[PDB]
Amino acid sequence: EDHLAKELEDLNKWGLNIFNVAGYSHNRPLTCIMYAIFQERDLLKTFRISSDTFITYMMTLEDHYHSDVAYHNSLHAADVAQSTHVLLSTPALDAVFTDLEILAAIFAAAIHDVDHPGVSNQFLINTNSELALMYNDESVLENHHLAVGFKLLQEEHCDIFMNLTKKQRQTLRKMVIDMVLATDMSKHMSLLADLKTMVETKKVTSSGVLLLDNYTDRIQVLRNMVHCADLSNPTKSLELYRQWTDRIMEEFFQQGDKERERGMEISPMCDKHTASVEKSQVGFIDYIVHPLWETWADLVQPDAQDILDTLEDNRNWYQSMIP
Ligand SMILES: CCOC(=O)c1c(C)nn(-c2cccc([N+](=O)[O-])c2)c1C
Ligand SMILES: [Mg+2]
Ligand SMILES: [Zn+2]
Repeated sequence: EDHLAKELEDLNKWGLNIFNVAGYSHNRPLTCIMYAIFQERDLLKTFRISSDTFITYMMTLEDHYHSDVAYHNSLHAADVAQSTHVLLSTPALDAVFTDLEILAAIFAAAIHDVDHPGVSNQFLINTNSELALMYNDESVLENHHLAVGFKLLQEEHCDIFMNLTKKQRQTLRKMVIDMVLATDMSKHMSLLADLKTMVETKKVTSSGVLLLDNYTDRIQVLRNMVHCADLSNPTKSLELYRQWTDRIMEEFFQQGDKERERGMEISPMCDKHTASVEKSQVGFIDYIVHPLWETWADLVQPDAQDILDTLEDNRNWYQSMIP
C-alpha cells in the first residue's frame, strides 16, 4: 500500500529489500519490480510498449515460476532484474549501452529461471528427464527458460516487442539467448577467464568510462553483468543474504531427498544429514562469488568497492558461525 511506495524509493539502489516489495504487491514481485523498472528507464515509452501488454506478459511470466519451489521462484527473477538495473547504472558504464541492449539485459534477467523445477541440470540429466532428452544434456534448464520466455511472446495480446523493428527484435533475441545461456554454472569458470583478459585490456576515457569496441565486447560485459546479478545474494545486506541462503539450502536438501528415494549418489551440498550450511556459504564466496566480484570491481573500480566490503564482511560472519 503506502509501504510499497516507500520501498520503491530504493528501486535504483543495491539496498532494495525485495522480500518487502513482494509483501506489498499481492505476492507478485516480478510484475511490480518489472513495471517499476521500465517506468524508471522510460522503456515503455522508448519502445512503444503498452502497459496493458507489458502487465499481462509479466503476470503470465510470473505465474510460470513455481511458487512451491524454495529459491527459483518469481522472487529471485524479480531480484536479478532489479540488481541488473542497478549494475547497468554503474558509473564506469555510463551511456555505453544502447537502450535496445539495456532492454535485453533486464528482460533476460526476468525470464532467466522461468519454469525452473527446483532441481539441477545434473539431476535432470541423470534421471533421463524429458527436458534432458529434449535438449541433449547441454545447458538444459537455461535453454528451457529461454524457450518458455519467448513462447509467451508469440500470443498476440502478450508480445511486448510487437512494435520493435524486425532488425532490432532479432538483435534482441540474439542478445537475450546469449545471456541466459551464460547463467549456466558449468560455463562459469571459462566466463571468468574471459572477464579477466578483458580487464587486462581495459580501455576507458579520462572520465573513468570504459570504451567498448563492438558487440563482442558489449555483450560480454552484459553476459557477466547478468551472471553477477544471479550470484549477487552474498553481496547484499546480511539480513537479505541469510534469507537467500535458507531458500537455496532448502531447495538443495529437497533435491537431496529425491536423490535418496531414487538411490542415486547424493551431492554433498545437497545432503541434509552432513552439510554445514555455514561452510557451504564460505566456500561459495571463496571459490565462486569473490573471484567474480573482484574481477568485476577491477573492471569498474571504484564503483563496486562498497559491494566488495559487504561481501568480505558477510563471508566472515559465516566463518564465525562455525565452531
Ligand atoms: C546464497 C547461497 O547460494 C548458494 O549457495 C548457491 C550455490 C552453491 N549455487 N547457487 C546457484 C544455484 C543455481 C544456479 C545459480 N546461478 O545460476 O545463479 C547459483 C547458489 C544460489
Ligand atoms: Mg538459472
Ligand atoms: Zn538464477
